[PDB]
Amino acid sequence: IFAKEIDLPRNVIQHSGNKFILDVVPDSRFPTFAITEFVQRSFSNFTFEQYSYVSPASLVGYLVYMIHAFVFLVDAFERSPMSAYASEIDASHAYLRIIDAFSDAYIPDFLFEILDTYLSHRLDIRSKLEMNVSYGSVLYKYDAPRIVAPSIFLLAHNQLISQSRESTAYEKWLDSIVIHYSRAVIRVGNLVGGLYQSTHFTYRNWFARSLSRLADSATHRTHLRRPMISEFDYNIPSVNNNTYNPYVHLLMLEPNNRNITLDFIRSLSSFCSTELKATRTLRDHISRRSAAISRCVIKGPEAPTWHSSPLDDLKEKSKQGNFSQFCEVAKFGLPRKENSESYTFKFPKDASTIDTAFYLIQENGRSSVLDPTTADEELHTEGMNLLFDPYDDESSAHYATVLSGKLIQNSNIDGETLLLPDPTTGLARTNSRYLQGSVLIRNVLPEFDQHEIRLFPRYPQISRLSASLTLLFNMRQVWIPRFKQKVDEQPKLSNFSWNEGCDGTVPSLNVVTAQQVILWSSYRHVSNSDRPTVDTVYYYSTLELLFGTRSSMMQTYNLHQLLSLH
Amino acid sequence: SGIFAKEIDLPRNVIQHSGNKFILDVVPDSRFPTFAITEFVQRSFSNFTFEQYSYVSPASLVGYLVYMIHAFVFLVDAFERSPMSAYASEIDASHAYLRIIDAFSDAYIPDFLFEILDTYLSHRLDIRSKLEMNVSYGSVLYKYDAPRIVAPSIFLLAHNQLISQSRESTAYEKWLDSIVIHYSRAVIRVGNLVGGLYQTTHFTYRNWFARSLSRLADSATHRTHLRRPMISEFDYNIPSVNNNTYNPYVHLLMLEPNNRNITLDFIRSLSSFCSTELKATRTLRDHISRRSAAISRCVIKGPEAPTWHSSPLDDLKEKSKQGNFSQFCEVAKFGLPRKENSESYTFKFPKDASTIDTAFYLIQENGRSSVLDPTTADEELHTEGMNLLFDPYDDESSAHYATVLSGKLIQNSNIDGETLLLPDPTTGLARTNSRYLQGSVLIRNVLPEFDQHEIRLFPRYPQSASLTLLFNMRQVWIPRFKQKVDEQPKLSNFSWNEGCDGTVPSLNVVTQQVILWSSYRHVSNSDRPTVDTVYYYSTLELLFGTRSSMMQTYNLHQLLSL
Amino acid sequence: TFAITEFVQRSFSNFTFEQYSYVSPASLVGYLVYMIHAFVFLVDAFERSPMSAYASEIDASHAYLRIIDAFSDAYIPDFLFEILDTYLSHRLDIRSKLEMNVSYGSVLYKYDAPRIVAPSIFLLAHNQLISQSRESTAYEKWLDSIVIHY
Amino acid sequence: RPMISEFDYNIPSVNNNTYNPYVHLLMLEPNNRNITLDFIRSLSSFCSTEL
Amino acid sequence: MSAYASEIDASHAYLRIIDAFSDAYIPDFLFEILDTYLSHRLDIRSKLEM
Amino acid sequence: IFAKEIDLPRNVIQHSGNKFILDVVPDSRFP
Repeated sequence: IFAKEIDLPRNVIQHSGNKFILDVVPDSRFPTFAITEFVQRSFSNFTFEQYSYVSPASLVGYLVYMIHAFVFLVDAFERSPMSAYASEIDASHAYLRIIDAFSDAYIPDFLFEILDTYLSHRLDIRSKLEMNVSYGSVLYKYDAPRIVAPSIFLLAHNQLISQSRESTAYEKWLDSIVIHYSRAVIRVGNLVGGLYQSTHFTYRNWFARSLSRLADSATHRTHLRRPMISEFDYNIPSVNNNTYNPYVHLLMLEPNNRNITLDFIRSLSSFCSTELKATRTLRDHISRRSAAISRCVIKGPEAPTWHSSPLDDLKEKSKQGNFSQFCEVAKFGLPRKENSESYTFKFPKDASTIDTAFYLIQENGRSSVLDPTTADEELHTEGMNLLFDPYDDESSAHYATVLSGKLIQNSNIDGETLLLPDPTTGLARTNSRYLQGSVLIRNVLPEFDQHEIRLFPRYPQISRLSASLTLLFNMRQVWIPRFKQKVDEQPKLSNFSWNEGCDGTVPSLNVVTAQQVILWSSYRHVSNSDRPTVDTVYYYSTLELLFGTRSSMMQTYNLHQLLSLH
Repeated sequence: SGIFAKEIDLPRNVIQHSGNKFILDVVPDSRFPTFAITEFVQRSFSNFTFEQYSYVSPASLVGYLVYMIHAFVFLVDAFERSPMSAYASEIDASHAYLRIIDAFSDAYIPDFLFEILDTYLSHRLDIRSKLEMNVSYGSVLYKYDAPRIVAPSIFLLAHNQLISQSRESTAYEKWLDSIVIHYSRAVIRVGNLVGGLYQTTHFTYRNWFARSLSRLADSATHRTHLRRPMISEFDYNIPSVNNNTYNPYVHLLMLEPNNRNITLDFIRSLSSFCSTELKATRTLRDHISRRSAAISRCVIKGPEAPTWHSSPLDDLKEKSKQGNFSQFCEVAKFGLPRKENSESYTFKFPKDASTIDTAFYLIQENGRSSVLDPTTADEELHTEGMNLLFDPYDDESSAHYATVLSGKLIQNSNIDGETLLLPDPTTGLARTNSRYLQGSVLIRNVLPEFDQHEIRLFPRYPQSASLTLLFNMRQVWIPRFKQKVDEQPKLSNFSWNEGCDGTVPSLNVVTQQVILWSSYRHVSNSDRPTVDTVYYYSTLELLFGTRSSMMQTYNLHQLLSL
Repeated sequence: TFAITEFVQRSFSNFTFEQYSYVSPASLVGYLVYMIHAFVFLVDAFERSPMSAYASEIDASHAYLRIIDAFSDAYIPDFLFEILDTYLSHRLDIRSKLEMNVSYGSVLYKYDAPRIVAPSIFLLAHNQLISQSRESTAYEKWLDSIVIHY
Repeated sequence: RPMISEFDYNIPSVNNNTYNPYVHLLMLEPNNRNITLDFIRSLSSFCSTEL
Repeated sequence: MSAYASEIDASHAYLRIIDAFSDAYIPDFLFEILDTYLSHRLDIRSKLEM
Repeated sequence: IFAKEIDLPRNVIQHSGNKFILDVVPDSRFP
């Protein structure tokens, strides 16, 4: 009736938002686990006599290699613009020969079940928000054990051949140096979490129990039943913060490794083609597009499968260790430290000269009840996962989600605040609210540095009603009022939530504005096109500020409780 | 379908729970449908026609069409909401008022009003398969919602004023004098609810709602019916309620025990007019069970000036004078400046300042003052503001034609942030999937609009922005330290609100400071609405997401302009 | 209630039924106790001639029609009809105007309160099975739970 | 293994003039109307699916 | 409507004359003139009316 | 080529003008 009079399609302001690239970095421990179990159940059907490099370790390293190769091809040929890590790889003829080698290398149909979840995606209404997979946000002390280096499996190939009749033959593999990171010898036992010291000890977690089968030389007579055999002469690179490129390290593109890398790629591509009946490549697959990248696994506090402690060379035979002595070395779930009492606050001698409710220094009254969660095996190895899906509530589509490695691992964040729309501002700024559920990683504790992890618990959700928190006039900071001497009325101290008894050993505040936050996320954002720094990378603690609470949430087990080792 | 699909077998190793049952109420601001209906009547009703009907006026026809919206809300509440609200339980629908309820269930309505009613249809979310949005007035408190739910009896009073000529006052001014209800000991009038008559002299200011409603009692229409008498007087009786006896379905649908003849005759007499002269063929009965996702579309707006005030009015004996916007906003208590410090309380402070650590003491040396200033009443800023258009499913501006007319709105004046509870994988999936009250404010903290409170508009921050809460989102910790601590704590991580004297907000965290009205609500129990059981949704983006479509448009009085 | 608890303790393992947010042994016992009292209300309000004063006080036509229709169409296991078949109305043969039927329209609280097991007790047990208290068990905090202020 | 949610049940307060067993046993207080309907539907679905 | 047309009352005498010249018969010649006085709204300037 | 990248139907401001009534008063000497 009033359609032509109001004429609202000709009387609106529309803006679809600014351009925003959302980076996805998969935790490669989970596809490595699936690939190792794939090779376990299929390798005896293969003929490897015409190959001097093919072993189970080499085949697992090839498939993990082709995952990282897919990531480089998406970041270099599909992301606009390409990341600063991929721009450092020169387009010279040697690099182009290796890129053409893994662009036409044959991949089995199993690995595309994982790789179809890494396809790019652009939202419908947010038509300038893009999700794509790239390692352009990767720092080594933040992401090193969650990104499985394929050079570990060449060393496992070297140990799988050796004619030794020792009991646990995978322990020389755990000694093998992978990289030098500026002053630091990082071994396989640092990245897989199977060898520590306090005398060397072996801890067999779910990742090392799976990978130890590839480097155990008790079955070396099966792998030596061939005319000609060779070993990988892998050269250990020395990098620092200024020269670390994850694509050069993961794709083995150092100048003293490019011939071995090329022979590795072509030998195992021919092996997959002739024996695994692999017919497909990555070249016709990096331009595909699907909404499966927005599915992720939400985890709580889990124990590491790594530690950053420096290991010496294994001279003797290693003993068997346990969970608690590993978590003391890995610095996970430590108790609350003791008050050293090095600083002293200035409390007045007369107590009637101040209003003591307005003075933040006690008379040594109440102590804190904040205690960290000590490392327990049932809590931190058997915790349940959540399956996130923004578009459909089907559990058959999370088969590839539990294998892929897209995850948000949240330990202590309980709330994220959304900026409410202002109808008086410009609509570009209103429709460009993209960094809402994100934390800048200046505040995020690194996992592969020598830091301590104390798990102060999230509040129990066993209340009777739902809770929320609303911020007035400014959400960017929480006000603490400072009063003048003569005020209008009595200030009521009922809205002040006190954190009684702080002594440097408990959290004093619970607000991170724009060391303290324990978070890893697959979903990231870099604020520029330069080298990723700690001031430019954001970890997304959730995607529900973007996709809503109307999205599907399903609860499941861990992958090692779902995929058995046989 | 996967090498490991049979081994892992996710359909037997996942837990699935859609969440618990949760009903989200929708209370439409019926000023905007009234603004549409008045414009429909002023183009369909000439003063040179329709002279043979005794109860049909522009005023009575607008009142009928406003009545049928509230009738639709009652029918959806009483017959489709599971269970009905306490306000609909108090109606004797089975015996005493069955004739009236059947009268407006079979009353004929023009096809214009179903453009508004198609937006009020019930809706259940897809993945949230136990979250039901439906329209209901079972959350309505009078001092929160009275001027925003336009009472149909106002237009019955306008019809009654169009009959005779008073001493020295116009039909519009005598219509603004007309008492609507006696709420407690107060006398609520049309000039309170429409906002066209304030104060020992009386003044008149036609704001955008009163300027449209003025056409139902203007001088030409009043001169038509004095010089051509046909129209009869409704014998309507004025209700007298309080907090324990108020019911919006009694007041809006005229269901008092002494108004039962009047209401039935009104419904039947204007149903006959709409079926004869307005080609109406459709009723409400087949329409209350229909479902659509149109109820989730809304209009977000910032601080706007009220088209009401709650000051007591005396009887207008003289002729009123001309008023303006600033003098009306002083009476409506909108956009008041910063209050003066009365200095009625004095804190302690040491004569020797080097006995305490001043940076950890919340009382100054009378130093830096607060730079928080309220935004005062500006006509261009508070009447001509821009609106947003929320739609969580589509991206079409043609679909928002009906949501500007519907009145489904969120009017946020000072809230800048809402915190989402993140999912805990170690709790129950029912509790994780039942995060429904995120983005709600309990109305114990919300400033009432039709009580006689004062609205000072401290501004939101000018527009990334992010805030992360650790270990507990329910409260923001303020640390109180031991004397001997491990290391010196960092003072630079504190945000100080300096110079708080009781005239500026001391805190920004709400665990009445909140200035909010929302159409989207939730009631905790099946009882009468209290201030401790009603929530106002300041947003819907915790539920639907920032991937929802947001457009930007003008006010309805700038689209349907005069 | 003693029969229903034994039916639930054999039909509900702690190793199963982990995807439901409101289902417990406690809540299931409370549901099955609720449906007995629901049957008594329906017989009183729709079959006793006339209904009792307690059933006259329920706004069955408008306000509580959704709830009454919810438990009239609620699904009940076949175990509970073994008890409900004994509660059916009966008129004597030669005493053709003496009607026996089930009704709570004679219930005084100080006479009949512990013998009519309130379903909200089991709702309180469900609520106590969620969190851990200071120094008391879930059973003892369930015994502390207030049912009503009479 | 947290999945179970909390019923937000409100405790009734009656006397001799206001006691009704069909209100107390069937949870028909004005503030318990959401809780009762969700309880009945949520356990009817469980009995129809798993029992 | 303009302020000049709003001053004409909708009483029965005025409505009788308005109904008289609303149903008065007009020859086909005068519609050749009156067809040029029809209203018009521009296409792109969709809120300019003549 | 750059149609989906620029996406100019989703990156413009459009306004068709305000309401304006243009009155025509014929010189009746000619009819």
